[PDB]
Amino acid sequence: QIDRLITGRLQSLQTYVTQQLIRAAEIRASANLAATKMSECVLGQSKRVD
Amino acid sequence: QIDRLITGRLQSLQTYVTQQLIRAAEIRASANLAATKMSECVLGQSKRVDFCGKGYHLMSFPQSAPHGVVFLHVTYVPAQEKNFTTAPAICHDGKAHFPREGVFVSNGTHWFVTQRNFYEPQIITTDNTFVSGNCDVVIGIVNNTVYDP
Amino acid sequence: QIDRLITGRLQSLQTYVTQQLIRAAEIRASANLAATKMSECVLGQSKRVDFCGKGYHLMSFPQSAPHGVVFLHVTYVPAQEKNFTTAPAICHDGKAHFP
Amino acid sequence: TKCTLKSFTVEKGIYQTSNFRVQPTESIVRFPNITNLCPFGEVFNATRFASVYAWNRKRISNCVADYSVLYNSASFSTFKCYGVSPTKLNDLCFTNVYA
Amino acid sequence: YTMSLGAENSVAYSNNSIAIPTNFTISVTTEILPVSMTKTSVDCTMYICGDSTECSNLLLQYGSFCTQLNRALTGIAVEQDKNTQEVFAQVKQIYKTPP
Amino acid sequence: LTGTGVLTESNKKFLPFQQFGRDIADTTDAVRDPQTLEILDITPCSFGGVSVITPGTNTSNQVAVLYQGVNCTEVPSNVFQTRAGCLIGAEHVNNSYECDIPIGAGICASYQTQSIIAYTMSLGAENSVAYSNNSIAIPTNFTISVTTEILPVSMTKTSVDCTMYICGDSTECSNLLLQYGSFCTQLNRALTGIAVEQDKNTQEVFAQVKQIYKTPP
Ligand SMILES: *[C@@H]1O[C@H](CO)[C@@H](O[C@@H]2O[C@H](CO)[C@@H](O[C@@H]3O[C@H](CO)[C@@H](O)[C@H](O)[C@@H]3O)[C@H](O)[C@H]2NC(C)=O)[C@H](O)[C@H]1NC(C)=O
Ligand SMILES: *[C@@H]1O[C@H](CO)[C@@H](O[C@@H]2O[C@H](CO)[C@@H](O)[C@H](O)[C@H]2NC(C)=O)[C@H](O)[C@H]1NC(C)=O
Ligand SMILES: *[C@@H]1O[C@H](CO)[C@@H](O)[C@H](O)[C@H]1NC(C)=O
Ligand SMILES: *[C@@H]1O[C@H](CO)[C@@H](O)[C@H](O)[C@H]1NC(C)=O
Ligand SMILES: *[C@@H]1O[C@H](CO)[C@@H](O)[C@H](O)[C@H]1NC(C)=O
Ligand SMILES: *[C@@H]1O[C@H](CO)[C@@H](O)[C@H](O)[C@H]1NC(C)=O
Ligand SMILES: *[C@@H]1O[C@H](CO)[C@@H](O)[C@H](O)[C@H]1NC(C)=O
Ligand SMILES: *[C@@H]1O[C@H](CO)[C@@H](O)[C@H](O)[C@H]1NC(C)=O
Ligand SMILES: *[C@@H]1O[C@H](CO)[C@@H](O)[C@H](O)[C@H]1NC(C)=O
Ligand SMILES: *[C@@H]1O[C@H](CO)[C@@H](O)[C@H](O)[C@H]1NC(C)=O
Repeated sequence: QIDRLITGRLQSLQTYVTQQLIRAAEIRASANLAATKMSECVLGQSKRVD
Repeated sequence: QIDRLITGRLQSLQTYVTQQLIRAAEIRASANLAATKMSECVLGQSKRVDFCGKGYHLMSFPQSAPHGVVFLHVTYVPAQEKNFTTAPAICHDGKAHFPREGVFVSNGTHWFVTQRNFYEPQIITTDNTFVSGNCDVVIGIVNNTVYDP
Repeated sequence: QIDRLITGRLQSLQTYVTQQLIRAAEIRASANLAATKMSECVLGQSKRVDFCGKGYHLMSFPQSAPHGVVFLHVTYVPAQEKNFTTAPAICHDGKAHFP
Repeated sequence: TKCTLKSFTVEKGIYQTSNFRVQPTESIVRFPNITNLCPFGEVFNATRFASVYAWNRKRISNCVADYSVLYNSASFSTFKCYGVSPTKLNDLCFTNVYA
Repeated sequence: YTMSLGAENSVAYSNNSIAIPTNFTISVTTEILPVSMTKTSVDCTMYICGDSTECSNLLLQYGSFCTQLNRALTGIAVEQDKNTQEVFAQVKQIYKTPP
Repeated sequence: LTGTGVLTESNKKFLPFQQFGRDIADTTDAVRDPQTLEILDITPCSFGGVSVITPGTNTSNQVAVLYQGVNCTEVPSNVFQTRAGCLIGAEHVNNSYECDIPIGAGICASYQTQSIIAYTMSLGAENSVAYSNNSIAIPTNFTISVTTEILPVSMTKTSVDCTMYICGDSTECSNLLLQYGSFCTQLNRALTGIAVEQDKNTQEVFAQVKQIYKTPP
């Protein structure tokens, strides 16, 4: 009876870890985007709109 | 015996939820890409190649769609292309020159300066190239005459 | 007692599968990035700074590779730079002008 | 490789089929020096023994007891053991032994 | 101390220095971007159970989750449906008590 | 310590009381001999995957076995080791030219004539292709063409019903699943876009009632 809820909470924690890893991947993608925006806006005048 | 298969199916459902969340992240990324493509193609004429469709962008038109945006891209593709011998830089008595707003294009005996989208033979002048040190560091050295009428 | 460790290792394997799927998604994103970089650097001279390599793009050359594409970017980097005082706009008897 | 690729025509390249783990060839067992032996020679080779009504009770502890020298000796007529095997005497630990 | 955070726009007219290049040097840059991914398969039997028989016997009752994991790793989405392949059946092999 | 590895002489010095040690990754690295009082490093044995060097089945069937990260002194035509391991079934030609089949980590393999040979790659400088006067395609004429492109923006809200998914028309299955907790609610909240909170057990309790009957006297 204890191990049932233990496994349920382990599944919940696995879902939380998956969400955290996806958030980390999105943050790395946003970091790459910020880096290329820096390179294209500060070190040069980009002709791209918006 | 029931809880064993229950845990197995819970692992399967967790894998399904992970796949769904990754799909949602990819859909958000594609939405950001569609937004920036709209901003760069409809509100302006982007000079990027194969960005607002396939070719050089001229004008774009947005169209609504369920869970998506349809773009009507009007462009022109290269009909006939010709291969030319190019060089990274030239050398006219030192002061190696590299091309700006175009590349060096040669037809076999003479070298010209033109952009990579259309073929327009132009004489090499000072207003078309920039000096960069001497003809030692730049790998690839060809001797030509930079006229300036 | 065996099924406890079995469930623990199943959770570990699920975490591993999640990491592998995220890596596959990142690899697909990098493949799309490589495709658009090819299209914007080889089939055209992009005016973007630090996009086709590091500097102002002049010409690019593609090279095959196992599970990847190698790009030979020929560019020029700023050798000597000088700092200058800039202004957002000027004013010559009204009608502010921007560059 | 044909089982890994599930095809009768293998292309030109390198393919990883299985793994290779060097299995342990020998099995070494190291332990510190066997010092501070139990004084079995003091109770077994005693000069003067006591009677059956006034038997001494010598306590043996904090030492390594080598039972192989007692079993491998034809001088003893009876070497019966109760509740323990004579061979596994050197593979067991105790707190205190009375002689 | 309390921050006022009046307006960040005050840095616009701060006459910041902008670096304008003067000379350039031709340089080449080699860049590698991954495109495809090597097909990674998962063997749940050897991963969850390391050289164990009863472990695999107990894992065989957890279902075909390994097939779904492999299909997800290959790029195939997992179907969301009811239990049309797994049944929670029982045989009740318990012996009869002696009268 | 019950491990498995190769014991070799070390150059470090332990304290007069420290028996064994470990690396930063919390793994046994060295141990002092209990009799010689000498430190012996512990290195995990050769762990690598095998590889088959095949020049395609359309040309010939002569292949070479490639071992990764192992030495042929412990592995049970021509036997010779390389930078990436040991390669069985090839030659050791000292020549050097362009790479044909990259076996990994330097050395490459190729098919030459009737046998498979090996050669060391120099990889001097990739910059030599810059002045290789490569052909660049310059367009001359163009044709107006239209392209329709569709990019997904939003996603249809997908909900998960754990009751019907884990239990297909079963009563006892659902009765046993009801004790696993409210994980389905967290899964639905994660699928909708709401992050899962990380806290203690403020809603689930591991309580028990002990409904066991009393034994007859
Ligand atoms: C545990 O026992 C080992 C037995 O090898 C000890 O190693 C050896 O110890 C001796 C005595 O300190 C070292 O000196 C040698 O003594 C012998 C006998 O007197 C002599 O014939 C040799 O010429 C040498 O002088 C010896 O170098 C050393 N190593 C070896 C390989 O014999 C060890 O010291 C003992 N440890 C403890 C904590 O008692
Ligand atoms: C009591 O003394 C006898 C006599 O020395 C010991 O027997 C010897 O044991 C050693 C052990 O290897 C042998 O090498 C000798 O050959 C034995 N000698 C004889 C005459 O048998 C005996 O071990 C002693 N008792 C104890 C408990 O140590
Ligand atoms: C230009 O070079 C490419 C590179 O392979 C080739 O496919 C194409 O046919 C060439 N075009 C001409 C006109 O030679
Ligand atoms: C190349 O261009 C030059 C410049 O117009 C021209 O004189 C020449 O005939 C062309 N063809 C060759 C093969 O040089
Ligand atoms: C650097 O730029 C200055 C600007 O006039 C020029 O005089 C000088 O020759 C340049 N040096 C090199 C090495 O390009
Ligand atoms: C260009 O001229 C220099 C100076 O005489 C000479 O050293 C070099 O070899 C010439 N290069 C070519 C390609 O003719
Ligand atoms: C220009 O400003 C940057 C900003 O810190 C500084 O690093 C650099 O040294 C400055 N260059 C000159 C020539 O003053
Ligand atoms: C603006 O010019 C002043 C005057 O030299 C200077 O002190 C200040 O640092 C400049 N602001 C910048 C460089 O952002
Ligand atoms: C491989 O291991 C053996 C062990 O006997 C050793 O003799 C040999 O020198 C090793 N080779 C390399 C290249 O490390
Ligand atoms: C450079 O020109 C030579 C001479 O025709 C040719 O053989 C070689 O293939 C060219 N290099 C290229 C096209 O990369």
